[PDB]
Amino acid sequence: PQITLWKRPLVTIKIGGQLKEALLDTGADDTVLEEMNLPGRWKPKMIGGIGGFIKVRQYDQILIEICGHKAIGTVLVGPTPVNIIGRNLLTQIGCTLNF
Amino acid sequence: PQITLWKRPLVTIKIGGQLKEALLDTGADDTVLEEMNLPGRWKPKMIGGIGGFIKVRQYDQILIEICGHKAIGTVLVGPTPVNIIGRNLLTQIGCTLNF
Ligand SMILES: CCC(CC)CN(C[C@@H](O)[C@H](Cc1ccccc1)NC(=O)O[C@H]1CO[C@H]2OCC[C@H]21)S(=O)(=O)c1ccc([C@H](O)CO)cc1
Repeated sequence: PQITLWKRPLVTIKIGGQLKEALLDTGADDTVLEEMNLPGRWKPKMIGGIGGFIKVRQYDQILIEICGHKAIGTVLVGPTPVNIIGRNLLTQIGCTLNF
Repeated sequence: PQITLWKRPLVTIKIGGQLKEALLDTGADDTVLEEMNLPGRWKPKMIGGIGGFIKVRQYDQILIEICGHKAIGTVLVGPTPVNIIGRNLLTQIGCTLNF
């Protein structure tokens, strides 16, 4: 589909057997999701934006479904105010900017 | 143009007569640029990111050219980690997400 940007580009995603709302964010290299208790091993990481840094947990090879498009990649879990779908997964679903 | 997301969507912008590089950021409501000198008056404003809130200078009705497309809107100036073009201007240049 085509998503205009009058409002936030929020879409439903499926991760860890759960449905969630997340931004399609071309400004994020990686995917950052709100706190959730995923199984498996992880690595600590700190990520910075406006206001400073937050501590997150890096999970690798996580399966996410975005608007029925399947993708698998790194997911960072931490106290983010919004679920953020970054470029590492946007490319996998064939997402582009156009103007 | 059509922009793939295997690299950061960085573009050249023209603001206040000066060229700069900025990131097309669909996850940003607003446009925020690093500290710079801009003509005209401004108002103190607050904006929040992934790591908290910062103080910015709000310039309204500013001429800004993005990858050859002209826009006139609000530009926030403050300690953002990188220059970001937000939806308030992406809409003006007719930018959409497509997959
Ligand atoms: C300048 C920050 C960007 C460029 C460095 C990167 N950011 C993504 C932007 O899209 C954020 C997304 C966001 C939306 C709402 C609340 C919190 C975050 N938008 C945003 O700050 O917009 C400003 C302005 O407009 C206003 O509307 C929204 C809030 C206000 S990030 O989240 O901080 C992030 C950092 C590092 C990674 C690495 O890849 C991981 O390793 C991945 C993501």
